[PDB]
Amino acid sequence: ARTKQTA
Amino acid sequence: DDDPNKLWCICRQPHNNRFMICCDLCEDWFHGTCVGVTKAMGTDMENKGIDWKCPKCVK
Ligand SMILES: [Zn+2]
Ligand SMILES: [Zn+2]
Repeated sequence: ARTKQTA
Repeated sequence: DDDPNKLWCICRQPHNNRFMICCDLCEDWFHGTCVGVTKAMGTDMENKGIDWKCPKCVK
């Protein structure tokens, strides 16, 4: 599962 | 598609630069909030090569 905005 | 006005997820809302996770079956994106997945949870799955499915794809 790709992720984005994980900072 | 990073379109800031495109509607996503169970909630039918934009990404709004929120944490999102991509279902490994439908390939659509879901806000972590709406599927109960925190950034720490989702990054850990991604790091460990563990696939994740949204609630609709699970059923
Ligand atoms: Zn949502
Ligand atoms: Zn899905």
